[PDB]
Amino acid sequence: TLHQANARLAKRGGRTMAITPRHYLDFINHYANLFHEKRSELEEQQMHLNVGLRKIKETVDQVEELRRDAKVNRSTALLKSLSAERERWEKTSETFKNQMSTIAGDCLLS
Repeated sequence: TLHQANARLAKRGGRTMAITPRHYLDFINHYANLFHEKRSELEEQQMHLNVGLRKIKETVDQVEELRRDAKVNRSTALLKSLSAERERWEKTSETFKNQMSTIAGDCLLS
Protein backbone atom coordinates (compact mmCIF):
# COMPACT_ATOMS: atom_id res chain seq x y z
CA THR A 1 0.00 0.00 0.00
CA LEU A 2 2.96 2.34 0.42
CA HIS A 3 3.84 1.51 -3.19
CA GLN A 4 0.22 2.08 -4.25
CA ALA A 5 0.02 5.45 -2.48
CA ASN A 6 3.32 6.49 -4.07
CA ALA A 7 1.97 5.51 -7.50
CA ARG A 8 -1.26 7.46 -6.96
CA LEU A 9 0.71 10.51 -5.77
CA ALA A 10 2.88 10.29 -8.89
CA LYS A 11 -0.26 10.02 -11.04
CA ARG A 12 -1.83 13.04 -9.31
CA GLY A 13 1.25 15.10 -10.21
CA GLY A 14 2.61 15.69 -6.71
CA ARG A 15 6.18 15.19 -5.61
CA THR A 16 7.16 11.60 -4.81
CA MET A 17 10.10 10.00 -3.02
CA ALA A 18 10.96 6.42 -3.94
CA ILE A 19 10.35 3.60 -1.46
CA THR A 20 13.19 1.09 -1.13
CA PRO A 21 13.57 -2.24 0.69
CA ARG A 22 15.76 -0.30 3.15
CA HIS A 23 12.54 1.39 4.27
CA TYR A 24 10.98 -2.03 4.89
CA LEU A 25 14.04 -3.18 6.83
CA ASP A 26 13.87 -0.03 8.96
CA PHE A 27 10.14 -0.65 9.48
CA ILE A 28 10.84 -4.16 10.75
CA ASN A 29 13.59 -2.76 12.99
CA HIS A 30 11.16 -0.19 14.42
CA TYR A 31 8.54 -2.91 14.94
CA ALA A 32 10.96 -5.17 16.82
CA ASN A 33 12.41 -2.35 18.93
CA LEU A 34 9.03 -0.83 19.84
CA PHE A 35 7.45 -4.21 20.59
CA HIS A 36 10.35 -5.34 22.79
CA GLU A 37 10.64 -2.01 24.63
CA LYS A 38 6.92 -1.53 25.31
CA ARG A 39 6.30 -5.17 26.26
CA SER A 40 9.32 -5.23 28.59
CA GLU A 41 8.32 -1.93 30.23
CA LEU A 42 4.71 -3.00 30.77
CA GLU A 43 5.72 -6.48 31.98
CA GLU A 44 8.06 -4.76 34.44
CA GLN A 45 5.10 -2.61 35.51
CA GLN A 46 2.96 -5.71 36.11
CA MET A 47 5.74 -7.50 38.01
CA HIS A 48 6.35 -4.35 40.07
CA LEU A 49 2.65 -4.24 40.95
CA ASN A 50 2.82 -7.89 42.03
CA VAL A 51 5.91 -7.20 44.16
CA GLY A 52 4.12 -4.17 45.58
CA LEU A 53 1.15 -6.34 46.52
CA ARG A 54 3.55 -8.73 48.27
CA LYS A 55 5.06 -5.77 50.13
CA ILE A 56 1.54 -4.59 51.02
CA LYS A 57 0.89 -8.00 52.59
CA GLU A 58 4.20 -7.71 54.46
CA THR A 59 3.26 -4.23 55.72
CA VAL A 60 -0.17 -5.51 56.77
CA ASP A 61 1.73 -8.03 58.90
CA GLN A 62 3.95 -5.16 60.10
CA VAL A 63 1.00 -2.98 61.14
CA GLU A 64 -0.62 -5.97 62.86
CA GLU A 65 2.64 -6.27 64.82
CA LEU A 66 2.41 -2.53 65.55
CA ARG A 67 -1.16 -3.12 66.77
CA ARG A 68 0.34 -5.73 69.11
CA ASP A 69 2.76 -3.01 70.27
CA ALA A 70 -2.53 7.61 72.58
CA LYS A 71 -1.04 6.95 69.13
CA VAL A 72 -2.51 3.56 68.19
CA ASN A 73 -5.80 4.59 66.56
CA ARG A 74 -5.01 4.53 62.82
CA SER A 75 -5.00 0.84 61.84
CA THR A 76 -8.75 0.58 61.13
CA ALA A 77 -8.65 3.42 58.60
CA LEU A 78 -5.35 2.07 57.23
CA LEU A 79 -6.83 -1.37 56.51
CA LYS A 80 -10.01 0.21 55.12
CA SER A 81 -7.90 2.21 52.65
CA LEU A 82 -5.64 -0.73 51.77
CA SER A 83 -8.61 -3.00 50.95
CA ALA A 84 -9.78 -0.52 48.30
CA GLU A 85 -6.15 -0.23 47.17
CA ARG A 86 -6.04 -4.01 46.66
CA GLU A 87 -9.35 -3.98 44.76
CA ARG A 88 -8.26 -1.18 42.43
CA TRP A 89 -4.88 -2.90 41.97
CA GLU A 90 -6.46 -6.18 40.85
CA LYS A 91 -8.75 -4.25 38.50
CA THR A 92 -5.64 -2.51 37.13
CA SER A 93 -3.98 -5.92 36.67
CA GLU A 94 -7.02 -7.11 34.68
CA THR A 95 -6.81 -4.04 32.44
CA PHE A 96 -3.06 -4.69 32.15
CA LYS A 97 -3.86 -8.18 30.84
CA ASN A 98 -6.28 -6.65 28.32
CA GLN A 99 -3.72 -4.15 27.03
CA MET A 100 -1.14 -6.95 26.86
CA SER A 101 -3.55 -8.85 24.62
CA THR A 102 -4.11 -5.80 22.38
CA ILE A 103 -0.58 -4.28 22.31
CA ALA A 104 0.58 -6.09 19.13
CA GLY A 105 -1.51 -4.23 16.55
CA ASP A 106 -0.83 -0.93 18.32
CA CYS A 107 2.92 -1.52 18.07
CA LEU A 108 2.61 -2.56 14.41
CA LEU A 109 0.62 0.51 13.38
CA SER A 110 2.83 2.88 15.38
